[PDB]
Order: sequence, then C-alpha cells, then structure tokens
Amino acid sequence: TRIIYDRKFLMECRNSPVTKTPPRDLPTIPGVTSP
Amino acid sequence: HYIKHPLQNRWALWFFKNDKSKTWQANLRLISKFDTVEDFWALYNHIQLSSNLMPGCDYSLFKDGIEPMWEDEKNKRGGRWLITLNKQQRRSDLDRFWLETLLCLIGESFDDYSDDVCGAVVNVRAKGDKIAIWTTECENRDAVTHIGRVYKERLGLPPKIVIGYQSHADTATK
Ligand SMILES: C[n+]1cn([C@@H]2O[C@H](COP(=O)(O)OP(=O)(O)OP(=O)(O)O)[C@@H](O)[C@H]2O)c2nc(N)[nH]c(=O)c21
Repeated sequence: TRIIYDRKFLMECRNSPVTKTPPRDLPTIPGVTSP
Repeated sequence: HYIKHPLQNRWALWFFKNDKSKTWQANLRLISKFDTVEDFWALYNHIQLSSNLMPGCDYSLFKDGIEPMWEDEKNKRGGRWLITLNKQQRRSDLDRFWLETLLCLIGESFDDYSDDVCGAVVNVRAKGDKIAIWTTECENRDAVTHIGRVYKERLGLPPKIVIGYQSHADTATK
C-alpha cells in the first residue's frame, strides 16, 4: 500500500539532524548548489 | 542514530542552465536523486531558492526514469497544470508555491491518481515565473481533474492567480 505523508509531518522532518549535511556527490554549480 | 522515512517513489532533481549557444536538451543537468524525506530536505537545504536562479533557468523534480521533457514516453501524451506569477509575486510567493509543489509530489498527495504525476517544473522568467505539475495522460480526465483540484487547494491559490491545464502537444505546437 502507498506511502503517503501530509504536509505537517514533512515539515517536521526538516529539523532532523541528517538534513544539515549535503548529499554526498552534490555537484559544484556556483550559485545553485552548496556542496 | 536516525532512521530515515522512505518515499513511495525515487525522485530526481534537474537544473536547466540558460545557455543560448547550446541546445535545449544540452542545457539540462541532473543535480541529485533521493528516496527519503530526510534526503529530500538535505538536498533542498543545500540548493538555491528558485527566486534566485538566473533568468531563463529552471528546476525540475521528476520521478526516477522520467526525463523532464515532452519527448519522454511518460510525458508525450501528457500535459501540465500551470500557474504564472507576475514580478511582485516572485518575491512574495514563488519559493512558497514551489516548496508546496515539491511536498505534494514526494508525499503522494493525490491519492491513487498520484501515479499519474510525472514531476514538476519551475521556470524563472523575466516575463513571469511559472510553476507546473506534469501529468502523464492529458486524456485521463478524472486523474487530471482531481490532481488539479487538490493541487490548487494545497497551494492555497488566491483567485487572482488562475490555474490552467494544457497538453504538451499543444504547448510544443504554439
Ligand atoms: C519544456 N521544454 C522547453 N523547450 C524549448 O525551450 C523553449 C522555451 O520554452 P520554455 O518552457 O522555457 O518557456 P519560455 O518561457 O522560455 O518561452 P515560451 O515558449 O514563450 O513559453 C521551447 O519553445 C522549446 O524550444 C523544449 N524543447 C524540447 N525538444 N522538449 C521540451 O520538453 C522542452
């Protein structure tokens, strides 16, 4: 069955400590990304 | 010590760089893919706000395996729910609406019809910024209608910003 998330929960997850590190292979695109 | 929350779908964020020397497809670039809520936020927290993109540039968020172009098998017969912003709305609403759009996508907010969603696109433009949700079959009128209704509600659109549906076949003609 489908994995569904409402807005409030998605917003609460932003505070998680794992969201403070950029994705591992984020490319360098000056002005666009912050690796 | 954290267990990430998985998404129904794996998603890919694309960037379009306005280089007038190069072909439209050649300006398209994959930024990153994710399949958890927390990885989504990790990506979002380290990329630029839409309102700060160079004019002519885009962001696209699409399901893994779907390229953000008309020609893709899943977009060919499809279409988009589109809103267009004016200049003061770039500052006041573009970023808010784009984020709300993104959460509709990853959260699978359209019930069963979520399977009809291909992705979404934000176009930063001098003449007026655009946000849209792309769906797979312009002829699936039930899916199209429901997606549009729920999307308009989740955006919280004031009546002065109208939301309209068009097939990519028509767009690519005009
Ligand atoms: C989404 N998309 C945009 N383009 C090209 O880029 C042009 C601009 O399309 P646009 O989506 O960037 O709108 P813009 O605001 O720049 O101008 P408008 O056309 O008046 O709305 C298109 O006319 C195409 O030439 C595209 N070209 C191809 N082959 N496939 C696509 O999916 C595609």
